[PDB]
Amino acid sequence: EFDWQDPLVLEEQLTTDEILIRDTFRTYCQERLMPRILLANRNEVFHREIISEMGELGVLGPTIKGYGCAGVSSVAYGLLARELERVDSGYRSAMSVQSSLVMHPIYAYGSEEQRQKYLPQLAKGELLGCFGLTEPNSGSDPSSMETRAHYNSSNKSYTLNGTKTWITNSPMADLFVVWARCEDGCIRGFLLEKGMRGLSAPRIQGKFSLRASATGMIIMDGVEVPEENVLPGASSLGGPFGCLNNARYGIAWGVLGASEFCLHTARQYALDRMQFGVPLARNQLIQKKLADMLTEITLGLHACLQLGRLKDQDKAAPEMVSLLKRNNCGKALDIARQARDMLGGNGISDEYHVIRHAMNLEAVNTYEGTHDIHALILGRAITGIQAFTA
Ligand SMILES: CC(C)(COP(=O)(O)OP(=O)(O)OC[C@H]1O[C@@H](n2cnc3c(N)ncnc32)[C@H](O)[C@@H]1OP(=O)(O)O)[C@@H](O)C(=O)NCCC(=O)NCCSC(=O)CSCC(=O)O
Ligand SMILES: Cc1cc2nc3c(=O)[nH]c(=O)nc-3n(C[C@H](O)[C@H](O)[C@H](O)COP(=O)(O)OP(=O)(O)OC[C@H]3O[C@@H](n4cnc5c(N)ncnc54)[C@H](O)[C@@H]3O)c2cc1C
Repeated sequence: EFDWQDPLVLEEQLTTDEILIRDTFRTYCQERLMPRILLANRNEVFHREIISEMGELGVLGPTIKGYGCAGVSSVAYGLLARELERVDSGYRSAMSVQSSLVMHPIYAYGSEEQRQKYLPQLAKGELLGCFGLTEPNSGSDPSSMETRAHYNSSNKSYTLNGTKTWITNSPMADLFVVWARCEDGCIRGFLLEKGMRGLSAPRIQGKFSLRASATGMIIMDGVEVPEENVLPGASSLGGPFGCLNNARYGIAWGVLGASEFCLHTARQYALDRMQFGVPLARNQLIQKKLADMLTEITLGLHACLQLGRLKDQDKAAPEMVSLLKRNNCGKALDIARQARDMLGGNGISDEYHVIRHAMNLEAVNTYEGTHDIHALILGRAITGIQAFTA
């Protein structure tokens, strides 16, 4: 008995579909992504095909019913992310934006005209989208964003002016989901397309985290958005925050895939590498580290499963997601760091991958709410007292 690869038997907790969905995607991730990550990460190269590839597999926007989507469970969504991050966080990051930050909002806040126009193409990966909320001056405080949208009564359009930075996929994006403060204090979502005059999405350089992922800006020089490109179901931060909750859930699951890759690598290395006439795995210090990695991964996995089930029941709450995203991200960051240390000198070579995961999880622990921000959200939901500001 006892399989360190699933010590608490999560396998018998998944339906046959979820399992088939996972292993199918896993064969792809290992066949089509794993062999390209080394150089993709080393030379910051994100192959656009990837999206097309994932789209035609139906892993894009999988919980959406109809519109060309898979219409699967939240758990299945988690399993998918996990398999992707097991390869690289960048990839998963591109897949999470597409699914939870582009399609979801279109589907839930958009009109039927937009749902029809965009959903099918995204689901197929024929349209790479991006989510623009963050601005050079607005990170943890999206309510201070400066991008403004001016309503033009004559043609019922909006003229957006602002700058979104640190936007995943913006550089090679076709569709843009920008959030801007309107002249009445409310904030609505605006669908922008590549080509619109006044719209540039330059790529950010010098990244030492999520390098295989294209990141850039969304500079809007008085871009005019038609009446039909405004998101009908928007009003204040609630809109992007609802999409965030979906994305954070995918991340909570994703980082577990990363932690697992590092455990496996460190464990295997601990077995093959010989020092002092024995494998490193014979040493107590080495064994305790393996014990901690497996311990946390396990705690996170089963917690994520329970959140999957609650999500599909619609009993899932926002602060639940904060708790796991925050937990899993920090815990995964440490696991990657330990594995790096456990491989000694070789650990600092991207050819041993652990370093790539340690660098990647640095960013993941920051976006979608920093570790401390999720501390304050949880803290506020516990005490009933706000402590973000003074
Ligand atoms: C929430 C906040 C901004 C705190 O600000 P606050 O003003 O005090 O928040 P708050 O007190 O919440 O007041 C503001 C408004 O937000 C509402 N709200 C909160 N959670 C919601 C949810 N789940 N669904 C719908 N609405 C929600 C809230 O009730 C109110 O709206 P309304 O009722 O309509 O009046 C902060 O805790 C936070 O979330 N900071 C994080 C910044 C952030 O959102 N970063 C993510 C950007 S995207 C990204 O990083 C993608 S990375 C790519 C990848 O996947 O790899
Ligand atoms: C690779 C990558 C991809 C990204 N992709 C996207 C994307 O597609 N879309 C998007 O909208 N955003 C995206 N982001 C941005 C990310 O969501 C934000 O960076 C993050 O939410 C806030 O960080 P910031 O850079 O503004 O830092 P800041 O908000 O300036 O925060 C900095 C530090 O201060 C702390 N802090 C902040 N406020 C408080 C407070 N009140 N009390 C106590 N401590 C506080 C935090 O712990 C954090 O460590 C991306 C970022 C990276 C690194």
